[PDB]
Amino acid sequence: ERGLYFPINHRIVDRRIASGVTVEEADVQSRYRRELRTSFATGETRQTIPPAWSACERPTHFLSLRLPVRNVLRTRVNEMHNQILFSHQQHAPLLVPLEKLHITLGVMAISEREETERLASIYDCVSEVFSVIHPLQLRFRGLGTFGFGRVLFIRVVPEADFGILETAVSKIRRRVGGELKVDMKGNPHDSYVPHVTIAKIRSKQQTQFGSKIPISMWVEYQHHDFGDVTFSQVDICSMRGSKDGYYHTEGSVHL
Amino acid sequence: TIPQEALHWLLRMIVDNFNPQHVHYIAAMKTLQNAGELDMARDVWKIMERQQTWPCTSTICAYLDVCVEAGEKTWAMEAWNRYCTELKFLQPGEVDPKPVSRVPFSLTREELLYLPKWKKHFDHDPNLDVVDLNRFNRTREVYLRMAQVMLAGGERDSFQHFYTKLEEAMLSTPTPVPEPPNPHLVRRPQWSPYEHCKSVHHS
Amino acid sequence: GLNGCVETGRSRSEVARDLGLSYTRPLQENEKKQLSHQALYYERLAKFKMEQPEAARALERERFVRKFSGMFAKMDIKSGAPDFPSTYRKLLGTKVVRWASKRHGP
Amino acid sequence: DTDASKNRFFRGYVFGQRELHQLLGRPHGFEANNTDGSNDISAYEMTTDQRYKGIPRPAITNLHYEPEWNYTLYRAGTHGSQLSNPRSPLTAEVLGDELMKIRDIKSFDHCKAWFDRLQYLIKLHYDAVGDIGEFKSRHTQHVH
Amino acid sequence: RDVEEKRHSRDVVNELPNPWTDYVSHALPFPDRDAGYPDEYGDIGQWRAPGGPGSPVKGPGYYAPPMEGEHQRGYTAEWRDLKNPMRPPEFPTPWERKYKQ
Amino acid sequence: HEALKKLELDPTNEKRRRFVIRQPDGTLRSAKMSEMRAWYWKEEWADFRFWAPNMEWGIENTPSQEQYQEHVPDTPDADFRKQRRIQSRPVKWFYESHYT
Amino acid sequence: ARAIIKRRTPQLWGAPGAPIIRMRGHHVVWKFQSYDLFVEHTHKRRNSDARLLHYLGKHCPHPQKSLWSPDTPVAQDRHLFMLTTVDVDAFKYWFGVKRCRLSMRPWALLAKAGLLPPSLRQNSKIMPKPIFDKEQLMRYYLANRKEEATIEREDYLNYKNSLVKSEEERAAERPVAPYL
Amino acid sequence: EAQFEHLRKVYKRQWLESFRVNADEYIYKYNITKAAQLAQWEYEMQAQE
Amino acid sequence: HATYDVAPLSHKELFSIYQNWDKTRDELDLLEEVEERISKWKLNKWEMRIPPLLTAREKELMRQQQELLKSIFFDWGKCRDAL
Amino acid sequence: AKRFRYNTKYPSLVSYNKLPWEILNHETPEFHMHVAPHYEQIMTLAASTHVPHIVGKKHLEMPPEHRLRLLPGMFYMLDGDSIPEGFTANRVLDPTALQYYGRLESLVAPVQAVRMLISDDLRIVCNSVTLQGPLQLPVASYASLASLEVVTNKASASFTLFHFVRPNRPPSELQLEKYYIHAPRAMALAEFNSTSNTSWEPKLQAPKRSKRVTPLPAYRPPQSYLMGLAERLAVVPGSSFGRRSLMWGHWF
Amino acid sequence: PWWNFQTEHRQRCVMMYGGSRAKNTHNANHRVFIKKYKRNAFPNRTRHHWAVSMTGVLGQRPRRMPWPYDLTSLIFNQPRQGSDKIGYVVGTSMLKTAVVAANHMVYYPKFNQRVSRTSRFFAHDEDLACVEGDLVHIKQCRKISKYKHYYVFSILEPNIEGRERLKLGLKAVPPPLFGYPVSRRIVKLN
Amino acid sequence: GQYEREAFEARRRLEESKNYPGPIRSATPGDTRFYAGSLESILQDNDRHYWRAVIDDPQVQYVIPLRIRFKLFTWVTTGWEQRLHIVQTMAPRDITIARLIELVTIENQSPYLCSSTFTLAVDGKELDPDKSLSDYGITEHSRIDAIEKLDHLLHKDSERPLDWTVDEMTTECLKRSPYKEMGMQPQPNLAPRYEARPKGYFGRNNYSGMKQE
RNA sequence: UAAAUUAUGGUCAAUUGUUAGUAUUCAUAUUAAUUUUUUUAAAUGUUUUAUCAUUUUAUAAAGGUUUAUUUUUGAAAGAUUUUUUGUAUAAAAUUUUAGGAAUAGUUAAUAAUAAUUUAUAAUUUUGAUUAGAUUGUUUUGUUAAUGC
Repeated sequence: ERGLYFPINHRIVDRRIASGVTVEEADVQSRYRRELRTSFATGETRQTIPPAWSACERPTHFLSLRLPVRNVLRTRVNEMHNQILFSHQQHAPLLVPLEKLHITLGVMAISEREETERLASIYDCVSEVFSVIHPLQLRFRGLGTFGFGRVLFIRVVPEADFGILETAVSKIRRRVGGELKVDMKGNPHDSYVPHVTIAKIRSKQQTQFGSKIPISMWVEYQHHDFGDVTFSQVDICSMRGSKDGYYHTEGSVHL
Repeated sequence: TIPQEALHWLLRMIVDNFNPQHVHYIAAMKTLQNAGELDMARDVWKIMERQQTWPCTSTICAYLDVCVEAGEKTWAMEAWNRYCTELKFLQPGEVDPKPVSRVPFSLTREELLYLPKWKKHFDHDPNLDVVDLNRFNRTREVYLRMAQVMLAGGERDSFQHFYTKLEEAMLSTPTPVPEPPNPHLVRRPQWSPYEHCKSVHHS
Repeated sequence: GLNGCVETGRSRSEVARDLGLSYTRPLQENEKKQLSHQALYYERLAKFKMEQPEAARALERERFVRKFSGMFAKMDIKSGAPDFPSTYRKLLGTKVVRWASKRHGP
Repeated sequence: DTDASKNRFFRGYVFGQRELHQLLGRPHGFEANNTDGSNDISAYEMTTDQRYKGIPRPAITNLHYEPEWNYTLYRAGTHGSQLSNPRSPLTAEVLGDELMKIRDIKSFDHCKAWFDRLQYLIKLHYDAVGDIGEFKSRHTQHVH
Repeated sequence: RDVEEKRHSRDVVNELPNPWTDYVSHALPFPDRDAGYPDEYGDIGQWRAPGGPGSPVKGPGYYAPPMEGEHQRGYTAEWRDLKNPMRPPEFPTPWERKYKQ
Repeated sequence: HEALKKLELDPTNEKRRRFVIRQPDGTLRSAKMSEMRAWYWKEEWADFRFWAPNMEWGIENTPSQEQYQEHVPDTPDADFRKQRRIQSRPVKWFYESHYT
Repeated sequence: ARAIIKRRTPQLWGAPGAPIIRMRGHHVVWKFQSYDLFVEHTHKRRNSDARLLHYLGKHCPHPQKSLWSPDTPVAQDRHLFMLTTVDVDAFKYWFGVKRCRLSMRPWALLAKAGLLPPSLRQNSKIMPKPIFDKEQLMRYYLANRKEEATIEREDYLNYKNSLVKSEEERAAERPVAPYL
Repeated sequence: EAQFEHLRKVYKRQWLESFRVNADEYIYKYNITKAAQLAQWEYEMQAQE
Repeated sequence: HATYDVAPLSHKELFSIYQNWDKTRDELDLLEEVEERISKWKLNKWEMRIPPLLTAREKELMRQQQELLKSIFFDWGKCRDAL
Repeated sequence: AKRFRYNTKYPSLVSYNKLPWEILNHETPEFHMHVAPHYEQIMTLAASTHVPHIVGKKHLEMPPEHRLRLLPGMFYMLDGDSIPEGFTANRVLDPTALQYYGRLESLVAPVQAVRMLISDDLRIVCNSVTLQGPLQLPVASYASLASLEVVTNKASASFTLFHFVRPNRPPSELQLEKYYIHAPRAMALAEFNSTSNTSWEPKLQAPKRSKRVTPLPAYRPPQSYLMGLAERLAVVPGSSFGRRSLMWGHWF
Repeated sequence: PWWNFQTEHRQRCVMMYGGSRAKNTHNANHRVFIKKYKRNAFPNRTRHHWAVSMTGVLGQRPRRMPWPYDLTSLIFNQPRQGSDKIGYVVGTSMLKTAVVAANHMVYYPKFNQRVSRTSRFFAHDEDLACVEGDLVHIKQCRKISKYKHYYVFSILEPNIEGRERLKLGLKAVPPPLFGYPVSRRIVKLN
Repeated sequence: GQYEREAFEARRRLEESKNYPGPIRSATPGDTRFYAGSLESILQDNDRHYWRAVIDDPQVQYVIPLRIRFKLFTWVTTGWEQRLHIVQTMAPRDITIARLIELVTIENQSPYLCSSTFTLAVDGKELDPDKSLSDYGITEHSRIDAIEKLDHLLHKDSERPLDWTVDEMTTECLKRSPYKEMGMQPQPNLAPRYEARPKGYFGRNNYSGMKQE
């Protein structure tokens, strides 16, 4: 009485059901409008998928662009946190602190038996790439999901400097992956999605807090503008934030 | 059906101005082997060849079985000379199933707008996917059917050659991760609740 | 990601899916609120069927009668030609007075 | 399928090629040096080498650059027509003189029949003027 | 069937091909040659002929190389068989003078 | 396809046209050339080069109701209207030489 | 399968029927009546096209003379000719390979062609239909027997592939030293 | 209809053992043609460059 | 064939790779045994030789350099056959 | 006549043309119609080979919370009849149900009694079929019923089969087919190895038969008004078994 | 037959030798227009009717006709016509939905000339990227709603001015100054 | 099965190899949402609407499409019928059956079936609501049944549906769950019209897997 | 910014009115018609089946339509000893009337939702909705011929 008769919203024919089965044998009634939902309607940010072994081991070293002081990302993230809390007292123990803020442009499983020597050659490959580059301006706009909703992050948009930055980071991915046979997560040839994780469900909270952050808590900001900011430093850091807040600065490069 | 209906349907796929994938070759070679139309499983080779196509490891193994059964070493020596030579066993350091590599053939705007209409045409030529259909290294199979046909035709010497070379690599090199099943040749089962079925004592 | 593929046929945003990039304009508050609302329908289903499965059942009855009442019950081309009023012009002023015009869209 | 070099309709400057060139940044000119309507090539194509942009070489091209490779597998008459041409030695040796004689018996009969009829008409009308029937006399014109 | 086949094989006139029953001459859907049909302009099959510019192309009977192919590099087989006019032909023929000219 | 009659009437062509004449005694036989040529659209041939053809619609070829617009006797004697005096009518093509 | 059947024009089953090699031909004055032989389905719409498959030929029911050949002193040739144009090869593809039903007037023709055996309904009224009995039928097969080794061949090369790649001249496809 | 269904096969031994030969030959010719037009596209690509 | 793990070397890479020390390495005998092989090659042997693990930039310059070498080897091949 | 692909026609929230769900009901003889020809193959099984869970020693003892966690699908044979715990038993004498067990009994020891047991929870029903006497099967020494001590003991062995299920459940979750392993009779071969080996002389050829077969009684063609040609009628030679082109033995 | 002359006709059944069998329909009939209204009383408002109509389509005259040989067939090879269409995306205000305005070819045989024509399409764009103006490629699919059988298959140029206009906040395109053409002298003062 | 078994074998070997780089995600294509045909069809998890001739990597299936065969009382207008009602739920691989059944409860669109709390089963033996799907071995193939709190009573005739074909529908039945809506006395439009299966459809006796007649 | 031919190559384009100062498709002609002539039509009872049932037999009455009408093996062809599969509704181009303007169970997304979900929605002067004539895209007539 207010639309089509047999809408194409519900026009669906699933073919993992055998033939004839829905004809004369059996009914398969389900809800298909959630398995046919788009990454734009959920938040699946197709993160570089690490294979078996590199998935078994935890991130040891990680390349990250450092945020400067007196940001816009920091302040808009601060108001996002105020509203996370005024929305729910539940969700404070899931948010990442403001000081742990960084920009993740790659994680890497490094062995300690060849630790500092490999870190040095990696530093060569990083500085030999980011030497001629100018300081980088990026765009933060709209969040997404890592770990199937486990991680909420303010992706940097590909709309200002992702081209240059990804030539750089796929170069250093190729170098750390095929040149010096270090374990970056994915293929030596893949391009790791640079990301700004703003909250996360960690294995130490999976049990109580879940395996999927509640899309109601943050979804008002899933497509919010978080700001365009400039940055000058690509740092390889070892995964220990408790040093002085920001993770152990195992190497820096100024731009 | 006569056996030849695959063959006819392969050709009629050609006359249809179609690009017979390697799966349309594996299938069409199995179904004439089953039927014992081996001169036909050969002319499927020759159709694959007149097409100037690159028989992936699977397809070389296929035609090599055909040479085995027909008992002609010559038939197989050329597949060896032509295609399954740059096939090398998995050396201890290198990755076993090197991933699929070729991206989905795409274009940018200045690629699509300026380039001629005949360069963009993508009717899936089967020689665009050998880089991944040989990503799974059936080399031991290949060498094995090589040794087989060598024995069949009666070349003790070359037979020893293939067998020995294969065995040493077996002893020395790791094992290539075998292929996940051909998602199109051998068919997935569909989930069918067998309730409304003629039971064991139905009649 | 600004381009589809030729082999696949998939779109700009779907290759941007299969590489993880975010091509999307700034959405106005309207395009924001419509989308937040479309983002919460499954939380509504989970908070609906679970603590008022009476109302879940009540609207079950409402819709379950309606899927049999009404106009059509099978799917023919006559049934589900995705725009009845303009696919069938010979039948709009006399018989089917539901619609007052033969055309409403491009 | 076809292109601006095949289809005489494609090089219509009035609305097709004019927009093509206003898109492709070419110099589009009414009576242009390039037949389609383009005055010359655009900045983009001028700079960038396109020969291998886009797609590889469809490797049947070798079927032209190589003749030994293309063949027709089964010969000509195998599908049953080996005996279409009556006078090929294929048929001659398949059948043999007895069967070819048999098979041409009817043609021999045709000629022999024409000659029997002619020779009788000649016996009859050979004396050219006399009478033969109730009111029919010998006319040469039947023989002729 | 058996008694009829016995008498049929006893028939001498048989054992000849009946080309109506023996083969399907052209089983595909399309003719083996362009048969008087129209052309791109509508020049109906009589106003035209095959082999002109409307045909499929004939391709270069060579290879199309870049820089160092036939520009003074060396020579192909088409360089020893060609003969200068002064020196005689290998094999004698009694070509007519008039046809020679 | 009349464009290709000279093909489809040549024994060496395996895609030859096939004609069969079942005589009244059941015996199958294959066509005569004349019948083969009957099945195409009429073939005219007259090479004016050295010897004139017998071109149609003469004074003599045509009959009355076509030539003039009344029936006119076909007298073999004294047809003055064809400016003719007598007309011995021997067989059409008997006495002339064959090439003509 | 219809509420109010069409009465003179029901066939056996279904709306688009099996293909049938019909031989229609418009009824006007006998002089102007010649037969459109053609493949088509059983259940058509009112005209001869909407399930027309493949025009198959035309028949002249009117026996014509040898006015395309000269006046032979040959009887069987002087007899009137009855002419028809088939589509022999698309008939073989339809009849043989797609299995279209061969109606009885068209069959009455093609029988005369030599494609199909003379039909069921060319009944020599003047001779009776047969008398079957197992004693004599088995006593014959007993008497004259043909072998498995002569029957399996013909079964194969008469219903299955018959291009015997002559084992000797399969040598021409087994290459020589440069690849042998 | 023993002969009438003996033929309905024989005309699948005849219509296919003929489509075999004739699609073989159609491809041997459309392959010369396909390959030659492909070569010309490559050549005109050179002269364009 | 240009399978994974295979990429266009450099000159230093080539020196480090193809360095085995034997002396009965006749220039004009190794070269003729390579060139006759590349003359018996057939045009599909030049098919799979672009390592797929490259950007669009390098892949086309690879095809470029490759059809260069390929034309050059065919020139030498026809020259050597006329020779 | 083959099987079509998908329901493209109707809203699948209202199951329309679907052949209905078979539910074997314990009250009515259909329960035994299905579960009856199954027991005979498990009998030939446990008479050929040893399969573990058949020959128990006693009932299973499980709390009434876990009864339905192990039992449903449990089927085993005890030395004598004895109701397991938590059940009530109802004998059945319905001949329309008993009739099926004919093929059971004429191949093994004849069936003595048949019961349906229902749990005090009402939800686990045990069809319990008690057999009696010397078996007709050459039960093998390495069977399971051989360890059931029945073929060891003399005549009058009353062993009893139990099959537990939930009620109102289709003939799918009746896990009685998974024992359709067919094992032959080697006792038959057991003649040619012991003391009959010198006693039995085998004949390999055929003997010279000088006498042809004695013919059947002469055929009197039917005299009723026949249905007609059972070829053209699609009726299998006896409406029972055969090939519709092997139309032997329908009146002619 | 047609090629025969009226009085030389005999038999309207067959065609003896060859030619074209066809029914000589009677085009010459003085079709008329029966005035059932008055020049001041018409039950239409916009287009009044006062003389016979020429009826048909692919038959009206000037004989417009379908022509595939346009921008689209110059750029893309197609399986079936209309598949691929390039245009100035104009109108996207329906959430996740684009309106792509791309042209076809209308050839006039009589004149020997063309005019390609405009059409506001529906085109799905999951994830809302395109802004009014991005020259986009649009491809056809399975349908997406009542009216969208298309989806945004690429961008060929994104309106970077527009995208920044949104980022700053303004309307990515100012809206037309005036409405559709009316017939009433709307007197806007102050 | 020659596919499930073998794809599990290889899916397992793939992580029985640590010398494996990862998948090139730009080269691991997803599936297209827009395609040719007419419908918004769903193919498998391993399948693409287009041709992808590769043998892509056999990946673990995170969320399973679990199929639970309920029991919906249907109304052909000649009695009430028992027929198969699968509700195929996309459920993860890590979940406890308690939350799985909570999930199916939220998932169904016919609350004819989630009026009273029910339980799961596979070839009979119930599953506990404290362990998880792999705790028994639930794939998408586990030939699962579902059992209501009144399944052991449907041979009975007390709660069995009181249909107007053979039973008296009182006024109180005319304000209870199915019958307030079922539409007893035919409106000018027969308002909610249901199916209709003949009283002589199957023959003299009902539907069984084995031949009775 | 070169002539060239081994001499008609590749198969027919061709317009027939006695007017009346002059401008202008415009009375009288001829062609196809219609007016015009009984050599193409015609009948009723469909038919089986085991039986008060059931198997078989699916686009001519109009109905007024110009953003319009589109769809499969599962029936049948159709062949075996059994459970046997993935190919369908979508479109795309063309749409009339002298004086031309507003139209509406609405557009998209969610949806196997909302008789009261979300919203800056959709059709239109590139001529919309109402109303009017009209059966929609290899059949003719004329003309040397684009046309008409």
